[PDB]
Amino acid sequence: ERHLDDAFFRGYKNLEPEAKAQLRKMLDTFKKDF
Amino acid sequence: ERHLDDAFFRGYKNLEPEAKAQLRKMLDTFKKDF
Repeated sequence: ERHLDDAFFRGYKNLEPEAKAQLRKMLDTFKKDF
Repeated sequence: ERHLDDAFFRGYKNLEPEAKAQLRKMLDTFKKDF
């Protein structure tokens, strides 16, 4: 769990800004699906 | 930049595990698109 999550965050921070923005948009889609 | 990213990580950690897995899959899709 924690190691998968911390590696994910490091990978996310290595993405181009436009790709990071798309991951943030996906997160919002999950949050707003209720 | 940093504040958007840190808030994103906190939001990601609050998702259900199955949703977190989908965000990790999206990250891999960006990484493998070269």
